[PDB]
Amino acid sequence: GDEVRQIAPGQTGKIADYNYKLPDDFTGCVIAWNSNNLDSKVGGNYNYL
Amino acid sequence: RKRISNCVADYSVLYNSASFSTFKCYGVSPTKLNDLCFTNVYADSFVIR
Repeated sequence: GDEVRQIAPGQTGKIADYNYKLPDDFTGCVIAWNSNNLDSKVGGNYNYL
Repeated sequence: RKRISNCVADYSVLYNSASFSTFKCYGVSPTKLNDLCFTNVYADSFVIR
């Protein structure tokens, strides 16, 4: 969740720099929603790297 | 208000443990901070709601 802000042009962080970088000339839309009731389990979900 | 001086600011270390809810640079771009150095730095530290 705290990394959603990093999915934007001009941003830095472990995601903006290492896993998903956007162009500074980007045309399009960034859509995000929580998945706390799907992508998480008890004992935690360790399938997202 | 802590004075920070005489050091190397990588901020890559923070990635392994810290996860910020907000990050915001006024003045300078978040991606230029590796390519920059500062005249003086003060860290104003406090807890809010």
